[PDB]
Amino acid sequence: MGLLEQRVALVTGAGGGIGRGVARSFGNEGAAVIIAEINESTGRQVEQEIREMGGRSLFVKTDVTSKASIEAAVRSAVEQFGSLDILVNNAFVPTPNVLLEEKTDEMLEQTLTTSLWATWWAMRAAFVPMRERRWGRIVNFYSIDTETGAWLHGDYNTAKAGIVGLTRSAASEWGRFNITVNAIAPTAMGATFFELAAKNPEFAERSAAARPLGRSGDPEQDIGPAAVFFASEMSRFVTGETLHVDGGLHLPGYNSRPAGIKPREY
Amino acid sequence: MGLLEQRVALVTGAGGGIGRGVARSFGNEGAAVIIAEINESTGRQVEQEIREMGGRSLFVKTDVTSKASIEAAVRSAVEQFGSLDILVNNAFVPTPNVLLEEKTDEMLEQTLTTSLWATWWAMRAAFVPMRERRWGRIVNFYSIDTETGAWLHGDYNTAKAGIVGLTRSAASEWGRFNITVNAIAPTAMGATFFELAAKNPEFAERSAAARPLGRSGDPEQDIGPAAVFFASEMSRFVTGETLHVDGGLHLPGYNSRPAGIKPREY
Amino acid sequence: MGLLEQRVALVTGAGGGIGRGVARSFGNEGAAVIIAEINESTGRQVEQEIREMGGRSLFVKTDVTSKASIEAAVRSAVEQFGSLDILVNNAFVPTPNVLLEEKTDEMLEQTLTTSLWATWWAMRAAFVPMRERRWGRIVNFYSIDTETGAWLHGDYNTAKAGIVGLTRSAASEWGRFNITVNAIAPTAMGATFFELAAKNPEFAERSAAARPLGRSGDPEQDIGPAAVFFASEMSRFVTGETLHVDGGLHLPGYNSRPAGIKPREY
Amino acid sequence: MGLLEQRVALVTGAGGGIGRGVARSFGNEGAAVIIAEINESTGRQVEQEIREMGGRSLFVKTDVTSKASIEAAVRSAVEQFGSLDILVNNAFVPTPNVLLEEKTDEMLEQTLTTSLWATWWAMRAAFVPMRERRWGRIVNFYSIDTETGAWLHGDYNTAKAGIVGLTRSAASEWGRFNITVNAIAPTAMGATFFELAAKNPEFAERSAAARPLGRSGDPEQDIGPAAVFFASEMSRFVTGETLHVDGGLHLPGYNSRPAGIKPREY
Ligand SMILES: NC(=O)c1ccc[n+]([C@@H]2O[C@H](COP(=O)([O-])OP(=O)(O)OC[C@H]3O[C@@H](n4cnc5c(N)ncnc54)[C@H](O)[C@@H]3O)[C@@H](O)[C@H]2O)c1
Ligand SMILES: NC(=O)c1ccc[n+]([C@@H]2O[C@H](COP(=O)([O-])OP(=O)(O)OC[C@H]3O[C@@H](n4cnc5c(N)ncnc54)[C@H](O)[C@@H]3O)[C@@H](O)[C@H]2O)c1
Ligand SMILES: NC(=O)c1ccc[n+]([C@@H]2O[C@H](COP(=O)([O-])OP(=O)(O)OC[C@H]3O[C@@H](n4cnc5c(N)ncnc54)[C@H](O)[C@@H]3O)[C@@H](O)[C@H]2O)c1
Ligand SMILES: NC(=O)c1ccc[n+]([C@@H]2O[C@H](COP(=O)([O-])OP(=O)(O)OC[C@H]3O[C@@H](n4cnc5c(N)ncnc54)[C@H](O)[C@@H]3O)[C@@H](O)[C@H]2O)c1
Ligand SMILES: [Cl-]
Ligand SMILES: [Cl-]
Ligand SMILES: [Cl-]
Ligand SMILES: [Cl-]
Repeated sequence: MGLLEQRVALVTGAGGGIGRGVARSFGNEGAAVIIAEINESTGRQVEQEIREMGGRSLFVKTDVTSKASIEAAVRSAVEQFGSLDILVNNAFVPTPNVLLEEKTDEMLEQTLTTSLWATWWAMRAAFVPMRERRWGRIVNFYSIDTETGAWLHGDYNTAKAGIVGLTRSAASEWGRFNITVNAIAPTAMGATFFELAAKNPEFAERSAAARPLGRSGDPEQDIGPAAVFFASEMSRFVTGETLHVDGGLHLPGYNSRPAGIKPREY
Repeated sequence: MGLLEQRVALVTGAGGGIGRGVARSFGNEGAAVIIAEINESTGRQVEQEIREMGGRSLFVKTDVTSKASIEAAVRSAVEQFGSLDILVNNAFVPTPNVLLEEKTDEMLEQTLTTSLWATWWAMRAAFVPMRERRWGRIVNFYSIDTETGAWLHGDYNTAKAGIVGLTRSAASEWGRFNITVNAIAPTAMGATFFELAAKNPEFAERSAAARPLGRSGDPEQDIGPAAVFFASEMSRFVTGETLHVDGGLHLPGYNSRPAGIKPREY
Repeated sequence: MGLLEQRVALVTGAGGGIGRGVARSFGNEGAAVIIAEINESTGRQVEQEIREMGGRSLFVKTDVTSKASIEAAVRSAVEQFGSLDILVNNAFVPTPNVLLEEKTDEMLEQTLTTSLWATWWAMRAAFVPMRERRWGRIVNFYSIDTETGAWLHGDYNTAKAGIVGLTRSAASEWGRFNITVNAIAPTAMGATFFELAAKNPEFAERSAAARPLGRSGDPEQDIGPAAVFFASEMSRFVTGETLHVDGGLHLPGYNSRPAGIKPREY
Repeated sequence: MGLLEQRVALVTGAGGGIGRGVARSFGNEGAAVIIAEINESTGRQVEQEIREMGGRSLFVKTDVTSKASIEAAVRSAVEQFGSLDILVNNAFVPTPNVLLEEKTDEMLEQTLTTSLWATWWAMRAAFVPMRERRWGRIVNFYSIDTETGAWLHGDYNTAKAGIVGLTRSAASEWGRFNITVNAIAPTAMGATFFELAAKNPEFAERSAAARPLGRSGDPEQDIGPAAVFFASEMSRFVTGETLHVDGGLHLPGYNSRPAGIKPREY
């Protein structure tokens, strides 16, 4: 049997990258998948892809910077498929890669909204049907950058670290309802990867060689199954955890100092 | 020879609790201490305490929810004493201790403002004189609650987790200017401690027994010297770290489930 | 399809407890399971249980305190079933629960042998067939006690912490052969649990209530699937990780100070 | 007033490298320093340097692979200076830098003896006078390699990870006597550094540039003061902690794959 049969999942930002890989992976395991995506073109594409592969899916245009929009997508999951068993908080909006003192307050506010507030709003909305059914899986996304303090990502590192604190808090409190809450730090060939690869011909080589498994991540084949684990009965005794799904990159780390910045100015 | 001679420090929320203990410890090590405190009465009391003990201090009324007020306090430090070598981000405002699904968006916004934004604004303001002088020490405060996901503190846990991500980011980037950035997770007999002790006669004894060193922390004698370490040349090769200053409490943890909550409702 | 079809697993100490639960889980996912167990009676029992459920299994008497016995068990897996794709280092022997200064050198030697050396020897023996096929999954077991410094377990805590260092080293180096290496910190109802439950009639209910999910772990249903994840293609991009499979216990921790010990003696 | 006045410290392997830097730092803070070192020439050199600088010192020929030799040095500290308040377990013996599958059992046994057993024996011997006086500081040394799984160091990574488990165990239990136990992960220009620098002309510059503070560590000026912190009243409320003293290297990590090893062979 598929690992997610008779379950309903909502994946934010599922039109592309890791969210698309997770949504397709979920569809192949029997889940009804809500594609909660702001891009109507790519959201409907993934909806149709899951259906063509024999799965159940529904695109709901969703802007995770709006609490009302998130609540409406959660209501659609429950109304159209009968439950919302699985929540994946994946959507991401980049800010310019600039040094910390060059980041603006507007960048930090935008990143807090699209990462942290989006996760807060979706978790609290999904909590209601999960609590009623005494079964839930919440899969949040953070980043290895929160642990390395990666250069140029100061606002992102701050918001995604906040997501870890929220993950642990909900895991602690909501386990009494058989709702588990965990966070994945993935790396994969998503939109950022292809942007970096287009600008630097040696980027992909160095990125693959940077990690113990010596290769870059595929969203569906490499990240998908880890989300399935955390969305299924297989992780029924796991809550409050962080897991790196990154080819082992978390072991060596990576030095992200930009080329034009001297290591020592004192 | 005091460990902070000829250095200037700004401590937010230094009118009481841990901030007061840190400020007094800094004064005894020869630093000029700006008491960046919103409560005029307690802020002036600590300024005078440091002076009466032979140190240098200046109370500067500061509201860390206002970027302009923080920036004005940083200018006051440089104008009055010639530099701002050391920044301690300590100020705290509580929200109601309620279950995560009962926290309001307003509570999370307030906690993000008083903890995370306050730290962000003060770090970037203090960065300007620190960069120019190629010497800086930033000491942020987070909490063991971010690691246990402590019940009833979901907003606090989220914001203080963000502080850790911000600490690592600035440590990574600003080391090129000999600015170090570290975070302390303290426990001590502050305002929260005495409130809890007043409602529960056995609280203080159980709190001391909960940890390996078997006693409760004194702000000035137990937290103060850890702050002095991270504000001095002793920590000149330490950056991006988290240190628990808690009698060892981080080892056993603590179970924070409220008495009236059934551990299993499924 | 079963998640481990056409794969061969060797589980040390699989005659009882978590090892038995993992071996039965593996058999139900299509793996041929070598029961590498020192107790012939329980080892054969588990072999026969897996066969009666429609799986493939072979009991091989193995003493993990002997390098030659481990090497022979690895040869038995390859000779009988054609490969050795999955290694689970689970076997355990207790030492007396005594204060750290009362542990003997002999106790530390014994625990280093049964935990650390057993894992070292088995990993290096299994490496040969895994490298040959460029596919391997190694699952090591450590303990939350290594992170809390649990009282009375000082030798165990030391050896199991060593396991984490060895896990990360092999993950770092052997990823180039598509061998992944991860460690689980489980809690479940094994031999120790039932010993404690027999000596204390309220132990089970207190142990279940100590964690966010509010229930004790079943070896097969709660730990089994986490081992399956780390033994399968689902974890193909995960290596060098530690995962707590414990109902969330790692969040609150637990205070293990014995009842008769005064918390403060100074 | 020195931070270690009227205290007595025993530093293993204090004839050179970090041990020598810590011993000299301790002497300048007023401690009587026992140089527990196997090299008579360098041990006596460091003894004379501390005495020439106005400090108190005694070289005791000590081989940390021998429990009796460790016990004799502890007895000499108590007899000759009246106490043994501070223990620093620093000694190190290298094994060949070879791939994990090429390490021998003899190498793991040797590293377990010189790192782990030496620490176990010295901790339990120093415990006796520390407990009697209800005051103790134990400073153990582990390594960032335990966290990155650094290539070619598999035996060292395993033993030093064990040190962390032992550190947490003793912190948990021995705090009741006001004995704290902490572990530092340092990097500095010790014997290994100068060997690497001599074999590669660009090693030192690249090693300095690999970390946020952009410079390599000096044993006395950079590591010494962190050991003083953990050996003094300043850390009286800190126990069971790990602290990186490495210029921030723990943030980016480092990729230790050897030049001639393929990142991917599958
Ligand atoms: N790709 C990596 O290597 C990597 C590394 C670390 C962390 N992550 C994290 O994994 C998750 C996915 O990363 P990715 O690389 O696949 O991203 P991506 O850029 O490839 O896709 C992001 C998706 O989110 C959609 N989206 C943007 N704004 C939205 C909004 N308001 N509302 C709803 N949807 C919106 C986008 O249209 C897009 O489909 C993110 O949380 C990311 O931070 C990824
Ligand atoms: N005391 C503990 O056990 C403990 C535990 C974990 C974390 N912490 C953290 O340590 C730090 C201090 O804790 P505490 O218990 O001593 O707090 P406290 O409540 O005793 O003191 C807080 C100080 O902050 C001042 N303040 C409040 N709002 C302010 C504002 N806008 N602007 C300027 N000043 C303001 C207050 O007037 C007060 O003087 C906090 O960051 C706290 O989160 C403390
Ligand atoms: N059960 C828990 O809560 C828990 C908690 C933390 C860690 N662990 C770890 O999980 C693993 C299993 O724990 P468990 O509680 O199921 O143990 P258990 O005591 O129930 O089973 C141990 C098995 O190991 C076998 N064995 C003993 N010595 C052996 C030897 N030389 N050679 C081969 N087999 C031998 C035993 O005969 C037995 O079948 C262990 O590594 C343990 O340290 C368990
Ligand atoms: N230097 C670094 O960058 C670094 C990095 C990570 C960890 N460490 C750790 O810090 C500590 C010191 O490192 P280092 O580079 O200064 O080492 P080092 O090689 O420079 O000095 C080692 C000292 O130990 C002495 N010694 C060797 N065997 C001994 C024995 N049986 N008994 C007593 N003394 C003995 C040596 O004679 C020497 O004086 C070690 O524990 C090391 O693992 C250092
Ligand atoms: Cl990748
Ligand atoms: Cl306290
Ligand atoms: Cl359990
Ligand atoms: Cl260095």
